[PDB]
Amino acid sequence: GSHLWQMDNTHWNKTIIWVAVETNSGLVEAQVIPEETALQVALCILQLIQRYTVLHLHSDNGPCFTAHRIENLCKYLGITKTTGIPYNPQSQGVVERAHRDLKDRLAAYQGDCETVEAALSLALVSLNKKRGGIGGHTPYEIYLESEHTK
Repeated sequence: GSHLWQMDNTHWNKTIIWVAVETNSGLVEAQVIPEETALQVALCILQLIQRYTVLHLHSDNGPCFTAHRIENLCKYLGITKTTGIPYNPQSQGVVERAHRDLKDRLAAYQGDCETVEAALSLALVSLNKKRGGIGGHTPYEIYLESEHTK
């Protein structure tokens, strides 16, 4: 309903992974990146804004999240940007669980794929489309619904 996404960079072995979670639906988006830079982060945001509706972006004070590059990019994309985790108690809950669940799926799929990127895709499909909550609604269905009402 608010389309607020929180992003963070994480590590899975040597691979760095940018991760964004939509707070309302719990929908997860992630992408493997070459290195933790503002340039890569900007590419990730452009991809996110390309595929989904992003009205507000939150993250920690990390350098790659506070560069003028990122600040101006969000202004250009008309995205409200904030810093300093957390945002609100309930959101932090959703985000923490998602990172954990993502890491669990990653541990499962890595042995089934040649690449980490293919393992990440399957891990995201699993989190977003292969589990239900209340009403049997997948995080994907919930997000889609919030999109539809808007």
